[PDB]
Amino acid sequence: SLDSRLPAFRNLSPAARLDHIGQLLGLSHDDVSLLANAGALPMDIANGMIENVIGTFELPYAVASNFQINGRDVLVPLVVEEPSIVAAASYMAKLARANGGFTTSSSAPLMHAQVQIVGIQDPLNARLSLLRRKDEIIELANRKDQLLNSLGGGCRDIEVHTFADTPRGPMLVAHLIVDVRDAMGANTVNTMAEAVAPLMEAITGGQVRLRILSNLADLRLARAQVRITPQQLETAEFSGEAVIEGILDAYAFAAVDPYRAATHNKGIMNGIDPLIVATGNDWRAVEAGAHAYACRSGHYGSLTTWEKDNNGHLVGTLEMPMPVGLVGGATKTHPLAQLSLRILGVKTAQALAEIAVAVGLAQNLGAMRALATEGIQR
Amino acid sequence: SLDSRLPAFRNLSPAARLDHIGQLLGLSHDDVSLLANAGALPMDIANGMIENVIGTFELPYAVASNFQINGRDVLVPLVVEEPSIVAAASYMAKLARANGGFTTSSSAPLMHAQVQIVGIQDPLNARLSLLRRKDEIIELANRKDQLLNSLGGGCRDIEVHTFADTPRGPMLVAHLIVDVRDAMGANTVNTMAEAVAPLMEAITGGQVRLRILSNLADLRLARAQVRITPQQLETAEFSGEAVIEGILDAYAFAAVDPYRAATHNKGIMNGIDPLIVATGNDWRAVEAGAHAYACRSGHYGSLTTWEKDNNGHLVGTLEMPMPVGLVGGATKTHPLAQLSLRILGVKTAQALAEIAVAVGLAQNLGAMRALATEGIQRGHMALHARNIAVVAGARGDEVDWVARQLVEYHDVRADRAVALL
Ligand SMILES: CC(C)(COP(=O)(O)OP(=O)(O)OC[C@H]1O[C@@H](n2cnc3c(N)ncnc32)[C@H](O)[C@@H]1OP(=O)(O)O)[C@@H](O)C(=O)NCCC(=O)NCCS
Ligand SMILES: NC(=O)c1ccc[n+]([C@@H]2O[C@H](COP(=O)([O-])OP(=O)(O)OC[C@H]3O[C@@H](n4cnc5c(N)ncnc54)[C@H](O)[C@@H]3O)[C@@H](O)[C@H]2O)c1
Ligand SMILES: C[C@@](O)(CCO)CC(=O)[O-]
Ligand SMILES: C[C@@](O)(CCO)CC(=O)[O-]
Repeated sequence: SLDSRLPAFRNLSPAARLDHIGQLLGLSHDDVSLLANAGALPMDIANGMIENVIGTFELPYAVASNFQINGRDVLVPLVVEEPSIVAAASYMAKLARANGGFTTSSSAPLMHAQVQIVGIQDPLNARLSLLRRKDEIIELANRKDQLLNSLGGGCRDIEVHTFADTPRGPMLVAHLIVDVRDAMGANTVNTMAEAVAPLMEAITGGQVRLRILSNLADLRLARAQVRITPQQLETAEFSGEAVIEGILDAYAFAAVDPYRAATHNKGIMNGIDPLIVATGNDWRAVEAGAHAYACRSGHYGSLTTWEKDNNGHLVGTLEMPMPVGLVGGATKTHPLAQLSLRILGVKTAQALAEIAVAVGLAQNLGAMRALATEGIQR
Repeated sequence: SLDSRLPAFRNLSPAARLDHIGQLLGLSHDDVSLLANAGALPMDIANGMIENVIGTFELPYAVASNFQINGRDVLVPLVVEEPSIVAAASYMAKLARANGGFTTSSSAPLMHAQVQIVGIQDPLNARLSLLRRKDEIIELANRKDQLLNSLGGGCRDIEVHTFADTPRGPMLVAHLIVDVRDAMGANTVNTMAEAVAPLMEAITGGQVRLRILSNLADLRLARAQVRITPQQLETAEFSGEAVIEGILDAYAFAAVDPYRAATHNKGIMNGIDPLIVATGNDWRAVEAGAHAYACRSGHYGSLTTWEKDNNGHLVGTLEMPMPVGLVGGATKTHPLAQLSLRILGVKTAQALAEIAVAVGLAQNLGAMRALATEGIQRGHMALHARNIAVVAGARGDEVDWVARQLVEYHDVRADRAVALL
């Protein structure tokens, strides 16, 4: 029943904003006081989180309004230093509301862990010997996380890739494919990969080197859609139809020119990374998966798509890797990460991922709209 | 001058760490007070930085030790949530010190402003019309920012690219090449792009669309070098020669497989982004420039290089775009961004950019050395043992006792903190 529209929110005091947020969600007094006074992350907690700590560092904590995800209103916390991001997110979310809001979907929460093996005289043969015994390897990985498996996750499969031409000789690389449920999953699959490497070595006869997740998490994709009508985009100087054509022009620019794509995709992360930070997740992992995926073709291109549908409406998509957690890393440890998660209402990590790509799509739309409607000076 | 070794820093309390830092830099009591107390970012400043603000959000603020840049010791502040990063960077700086530390340099701080032109049937011809009048275009860009020119910057050149066959028809893109001095550059070059847009329209007869910086800042490069000897890399299990070979195996793996390079480059930005955050700079811009640069060849690869020199020593490089500012929005506004700059001692944006690539190179070395020896999990999971305790159902204050036990048994897993609980 949540209403995320938040009229005049942009003009209230932070206290009145905090007040209003707590009314809508039924936030407890303990929850509200986490943001009412500075220092919600005690030094006892901060000193255990990273090394050589001498203090804490604040960034603003904001809430984007209007977002609606498969028909459900959602409030979006965001932590960033740069102006205009929150406004643009909120305004595009407001336009998206009229045409159904954002529509999202996602894959299962699957992470790859790589096991690199050098020194094999017959790596292509060894690959088949490895695959043939994958159940044994899968069983071995799952012994190290009885908890994960009890919750419906765990190692599901193995794939093997080979690299014949390398300055350091031929390389075999096994991928454990692991359902990590509500975790982002890095430590989980790293333990699994370290655990299975000796059996793998025994089968293939090489020497194991790296045992490590891949951040190109292309089995953990999240998807968002948005639709905008010409009427919604009409400005003083341009018809709504001309604005749509200009947005498509800017999109094709990003699609052919990496100099533009880098900036175009930067605007997307302007919307995603602040949500990642606000929920205590690793934003370097999200950035690396985002940009590596944008050039999987060998050409660094745009993560979003923008089209005109058969009705003349502007339709955008965002599909990308989105590894995030509700548990693990620092997401349980930072009190405000827990509060961010309560504000969002998410019950699985994949639901958080779908919100992330919705916000990234909205940020890109706001960026391109502003750039396309800016008249030429004279 | 300054000594960045910080003996026993890892085991001092945050307050005693801060006192030692204060002593070393001659910080004032007011300066030290900004980290000895919560809320250095006042709400009225936070509320004016971004929209819909309802509070602030803290991340830990740390200092990495041992770093040395071109013979000078430097203290490096870092803001991040993930354990092991700061320790690995300090460790690798420690090793680098024995062989001269990090050697760095950087190019002039040049950014591209893009001006996209559509609506012409002759973009190839129009490109030559622009190049013919480039001095008139550069001169008009430079009256728009006369202060910047007195500071030693400004528009130096233009280049012009064509994409004559795109789905939306032909398309011409002019790049202004702008020296932005000590700014990241976005607003400087964006203004200049707007200024030249009607003149380019008149020259080409097309319609200008986007006027915007590029974050693929490949004319704003920073460079770091490091050297490590085999004796420094020996462990009880492994010869230092074997570790160096294992590191080269790891590097060749990143060079051929994008599934590996993504993670490899991620480990570099574990080092760089927290320094960007600590100085109030835009970390999305640095990430976009970094990863897009890693694919410029048409294959997504490693930002660092690792080799064995003729003495058998491990030598590493990092050259990448590094657009950062000492001025510009959050950097002057956030009191702790100003303190970070004071701790760093940097006098130009390029000095800061060179520290960033030194840290990123050190970070990448730290991950690879762990990966090529005992595995990432041993040292990292030990420092992660409190989060594993909290996750497995501790929190409260039994966090210290089960995290202690997890580290004694060298088995930091949720399964183990559960059964210990
Ligand atoms: C984490 C790691 C530093 C543990 O150190 P170790 O192997 O047990 O070695 P040592 O205890 O001898 O420490 C050597 C140096 O590392 C640094 N260091 C190690 N642990 C540290 C800690 N808790 N805090 C601060 N600095 C630390 C120090 O500079 C130390 O020097 P010192 O002898 O003056 O104290 C090491 O395993 C590593 O570098 N792992 C890679 C971690 C990584 O890459 N993380 C990215 C995120 S996974
Ligand atoms: N290159 C990288 O991205 C990289 C590499 C190494 C480490 N890391 C770090 O790893 C950390 C995240 O690792 P993680 O996600 O495995 O967290 P974690 O290791 O802290 O916790 C994962 C464990 O939580 C348990 N768990 C409890 N409830 C669960 C639930 N509902 N769903 C799934 N698991 C549950 C599981 O037993 C799991 O093994 C981040 O701090 C990240 O920065 C990242
Ligand atoms: C405006 C933009 O550069 C974000 C600025 O931080 C994104 C874009 O150009 O698409
Ligand atoms: C350890 C690493 O994954 C960073 C962890 O955040 C980097 C790497 O694999 O090189």
